[PDB]
Amino acid sequence: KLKLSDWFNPFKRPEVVTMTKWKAPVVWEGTYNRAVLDNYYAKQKITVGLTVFAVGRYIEHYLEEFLTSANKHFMVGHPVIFYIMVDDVSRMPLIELGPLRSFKVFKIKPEKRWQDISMMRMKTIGEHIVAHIQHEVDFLFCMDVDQVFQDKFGVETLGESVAQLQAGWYKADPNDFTYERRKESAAYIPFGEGDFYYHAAIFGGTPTQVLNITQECFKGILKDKKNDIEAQWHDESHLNKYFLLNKPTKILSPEYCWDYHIGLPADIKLVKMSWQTKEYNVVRNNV
Ligand SMILES: O=c1ccn([C@@H]2O[C@H](COP(=O)(O)OP(=O)(O)O)[C@@H](O)[C@H]2O)c(=O)[nH]1
Ligand SMILES: [Mn+2]
Repeated sequence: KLKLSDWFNPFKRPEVVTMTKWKAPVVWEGTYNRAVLDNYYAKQKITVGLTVFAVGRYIEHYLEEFLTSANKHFMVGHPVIFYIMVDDVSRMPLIELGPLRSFKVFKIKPEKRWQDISMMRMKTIGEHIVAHIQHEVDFLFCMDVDQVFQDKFGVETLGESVAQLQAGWYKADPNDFTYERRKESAAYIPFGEGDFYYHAAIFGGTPTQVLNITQECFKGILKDKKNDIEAQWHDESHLNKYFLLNKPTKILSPEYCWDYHIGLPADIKLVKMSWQTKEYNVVRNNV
């Protein structure tokens, strides 16, 4: 039985939020003892999964770099399985994987609107968790493909349910957050409520918890469709609603998904992952 004090030291980063009102640590560089955690999880022989979708030109623009960086930085020292979801397997970049890495690849149907491509991921992930992921890993992370690992993204990020603080709003007040504000939407979060603004580019936890996250989020996505409304930030709006109602047991600082367009302020000590520059004119086909 692992105890928070065994690996997490919030006093190492006193200038930032390291603990939520419901506890749950906010993992910042310097606060975690990866050595302790690696030993602990290794003795449990855990396996970590990672899902990533690449539909359309996202394949050529980002899949190879994402996979290459993940192979080098994601849960090094532990068995990892990459679940690649593409609409065209013939364009699948097959890179050489290193020790403790392996993958499988699935062909999925490409949604017409990029907004649905992004949102339908919630449905697909759920189907795969029930079909096989629940039997193959102990923890699973679901990520956007348009980003690249820059440094070790390890076991210090594992937990029941894990959320990512969005790089651009981590210092803002809830009323500034771009939550969906229309009551007609299932993702609606009224002003006066909210803890943080989570990035949908990264989320995870145990297969069971991620299954519930994706389910619920997808149900909200379907509900909105029946009410002829679409959340402002699509799956992200819904994810934030979910995490408001079901608090994550662990949150990652913006160091784990950083936007260099912001520059590199004092709080961001060591970047583990960074956003790829947006290229919508090429990778997206509809407004
Ligand atoms: O045409 C599309 C739209 C989205 N995606 C996937 O859905 C995620 C969400 O999209 P995007 O990264 O474009 O969202 P943004 O972070 O720029 O809001 C992407 O990382 C991809 O994994 C995709 O493969 N093809
Ligand atoms: Mn993205």
